[PDB]
Amino acid sequence: MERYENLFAQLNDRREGAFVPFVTLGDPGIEQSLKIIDTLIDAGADALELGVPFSDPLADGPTIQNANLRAFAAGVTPAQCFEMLALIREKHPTIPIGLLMYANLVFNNGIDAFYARCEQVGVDSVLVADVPVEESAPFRQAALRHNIAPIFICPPNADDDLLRQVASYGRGYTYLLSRSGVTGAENRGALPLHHLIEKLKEYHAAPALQGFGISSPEQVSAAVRAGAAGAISGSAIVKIIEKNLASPKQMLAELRSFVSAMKAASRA
Amino acid sequence: TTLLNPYFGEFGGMYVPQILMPALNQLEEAFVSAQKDPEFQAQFADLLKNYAGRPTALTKCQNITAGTRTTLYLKREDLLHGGAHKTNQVLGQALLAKRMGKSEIIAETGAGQHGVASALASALLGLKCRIYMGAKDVERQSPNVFRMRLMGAEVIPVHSGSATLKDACNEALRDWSGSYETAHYMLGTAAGPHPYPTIVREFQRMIGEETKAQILDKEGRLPDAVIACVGGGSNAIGMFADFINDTSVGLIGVEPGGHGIETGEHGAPLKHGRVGIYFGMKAPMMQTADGQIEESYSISAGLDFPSVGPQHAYLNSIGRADYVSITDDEALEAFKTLCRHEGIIPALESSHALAHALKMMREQPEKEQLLVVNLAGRGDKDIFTVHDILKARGEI
Ligand SMILES: Cc1ncc(COP(=O)(O)O)c(/C=N/[C@@H](CO)C(=O)O)c1O
Ligand SMILES: O=P(O)(O)OCCNS(=O)(=O)c1ccc(OC(F)(F)F)cc1
Ligand SMILES: [Cl-]
Ligand SMILES: [Cl-]
Ligand SMILES: [Cl-]
Ligand SMILES: [Cl-]
Ligand SMILES: [Cs+]
Ligand SMILES: [Cs+]
Repeated sequence: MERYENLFAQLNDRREGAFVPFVTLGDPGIEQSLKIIDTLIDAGADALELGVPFSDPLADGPTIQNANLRAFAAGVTPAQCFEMLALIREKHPTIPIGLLMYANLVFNNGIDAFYARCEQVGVDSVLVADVPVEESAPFRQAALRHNIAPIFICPPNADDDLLRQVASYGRGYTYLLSRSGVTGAENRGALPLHHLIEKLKEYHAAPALQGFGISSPEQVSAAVRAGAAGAISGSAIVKIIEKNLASPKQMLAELRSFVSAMKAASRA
Repeated sequence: TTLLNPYFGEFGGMYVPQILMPALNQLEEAFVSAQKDPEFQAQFADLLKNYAGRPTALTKCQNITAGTRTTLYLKREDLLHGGAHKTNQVLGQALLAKRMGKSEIIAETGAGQHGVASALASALLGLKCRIYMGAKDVERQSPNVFRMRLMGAEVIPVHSGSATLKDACNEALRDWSGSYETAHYMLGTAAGPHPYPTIVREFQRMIGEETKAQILDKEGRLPDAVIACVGGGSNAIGMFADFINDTSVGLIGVEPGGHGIETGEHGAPLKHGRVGIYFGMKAPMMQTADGQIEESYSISAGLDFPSVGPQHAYLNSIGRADYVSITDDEALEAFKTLCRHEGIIPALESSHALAHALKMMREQPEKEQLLVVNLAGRGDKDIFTVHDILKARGEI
């Protein structure tokens, strides 16, 4: 988790928010994915959120459903994803790497073994999308034993008890969920989250990253202005992949300009 | 925090995205409240009796057991409005939706029976109903899809993943995660996150309750065993529940063995799968070595849920209930046998349960045993499938 602490300290010093893209590992192939991720970093990504392809991504809208399918079509397996992660970490020493997991992939070969492998490859955080704080204990325990930050969701309708729990148990960052629903750029959050951001700070929660529906520079700026430490964007990024499957060159070009613009917007 | 234990031993829980936890909590509270409310109970009883046609017959099958010491009764959920047990709990869940002020229904379906049940309950009770169904299932269940649409429901084909039931399950939860303030998710089996395994059980338990009173009246004693097929577990738990404390009564659940357990082409995760975490629960799963969720295969469309209710996994663990499998060919024989010997066309799903009872009888024909098979559905829907098999075998 210490990569996050160092990132946030450095960004604070530069009066900047974090811009954090999401992609599915191995979409649309392993090699292409590796190039995609290096492009995100080169263009100014502060951290990464990386999805492991899963058969049943039930917190994901169609854009990311399709990313999973494309990775499956390329034959991408969790083992291959661990190899990709080791290489990503080997290339980039300081960038925080968070995984977006579903419970079954974590549970599959043993929860402890999952997190141990994560530690071995240099992952910094794990968010398990279908595990609520209520069910989190064995995951968060295994994470911490292996120096992995457990990422908790703070939903827009959090009560005070949830805030305190997420504040106590979370590390790395707190995921500030924009809205109800599933991932997707075609739906923007409605509710101002200023109050939740304040309450998390009061309880010494890990710094907040707003995620879901973030597709524009103004939303990145808005997140920072509201007091969040930064913003995560997935579907908007994956759409550029989807749009440009037939042109890897144009894909990287468009990813670069998009990530460059979104990162620029994180400057307070 | 919840009012009730979300787990049955090691199995169950509430493995949904955080955003859905208030929905589950609200549902649990409304259920706990409804169960103490005589008005709710009266309205439920009214619908069950006067609309769905409860109580259902308990039929003694004399011809099929002739020459053995088996006595066999069938619990006739096939006679329920809709032609399967699925109708019972959709009426209760629709009342709960109304209790909570929800005006819209989301349901998943595979074979289409739960979709049809959701649609009819929604029509009767004035709820707007949308049903998710894997595109491959939509394609092969045209009749059920049309029935749903005749009853005013929206049927939404799901093209993601494997385009089958698990994919429809995902889509339903995705919708609910963004619509829970106005919509209730009417889950169609005794599985998924708490409180669904508990609610579905309690809204199906009249099957076993009636069976108990009916068998006592007819035979003067409890059954030696009650036998039910296990897709996700609703009809089985519905039959079992009232007998769980009657430890002399065997509880036997029958998973589909498909082409044979050894072929891997089956739908028997309780006995032959691997515990995983999916669709809101920790339960035995059909899954790859990599932890990707797999489909359940069976000749019978309705035994396609690729996991199993957590209460079944628990009852198995403690040895209170025993679970077995029946293959396609076994089920098909049982289907043919009931048609010819009793003039009842059984659902191919429940034909699995019947097949195991016939096995218990045939294997030990001098054993004195009183058995109840839960005939959870009628088989009108299956005659095209059966026709086509028999034709390919040159039986016709
Ligand atoms: C006639 C019949 N008998 C048994 C079962 C098995 O269901 P439980 O184990 O009793 O919950 C089903 C299931 N059908 C589901 C899934 O395809 C559905 O309709 O959507 C069924 O249609
Ligand atoms: O920009 P969008 O709308 O695609 O959203 C980004 C999604 N990528 S992610 O890994 O942050 C992410 C985070 C949480 C998710 O589900 C959960 F909230 F239930 F936990 C799913 C994906
Ligand atoms: Cl905001
Ligand atoms: Cl903290
Ligand atoms: Cl009765
Ligand atoms: Cl026996
Ligand atoms: Cs007999
Ligand atoms: Cs099954």
